[PDB]
Amino acid sequence: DRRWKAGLYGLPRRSGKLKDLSRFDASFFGVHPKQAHTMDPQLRLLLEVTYEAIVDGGINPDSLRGT
Amino acid sequence: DVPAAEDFPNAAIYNIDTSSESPDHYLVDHTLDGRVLFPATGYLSIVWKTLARALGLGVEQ
Repeated sequence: DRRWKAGLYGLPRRSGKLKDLSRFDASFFGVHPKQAHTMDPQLRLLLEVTYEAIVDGGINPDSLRGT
Repeated sequence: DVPAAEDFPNAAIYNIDTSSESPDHYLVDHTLDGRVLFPATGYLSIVWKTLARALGLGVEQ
């Protein structure tokens, strides 16, 4: 029941859910703490996921800057 | 129908309609003195449904 109580409104009791949504390395991405709380969890996770994707290819993201 | 300004954010309210198509059409049968009245047990059902919604269960549950 991480997102909402199971069986609510007759909904199915099973669904796939990320392990944690309340994590973000704001200081790295130049986001002030106040804006971090009001930021969409999707974007908070997607910034980190995109950075991981870029480096996963062996490409330092600085090389792509300005392109 | 188009949304209004009050549909968006900013207790339970029930509309009693005795019209034919309305689901509460049966209420027109409960007439005393020739003037229709909302049944004494009609309020009980409304409050029961409100409590059921507040808890998150159906009335039968």
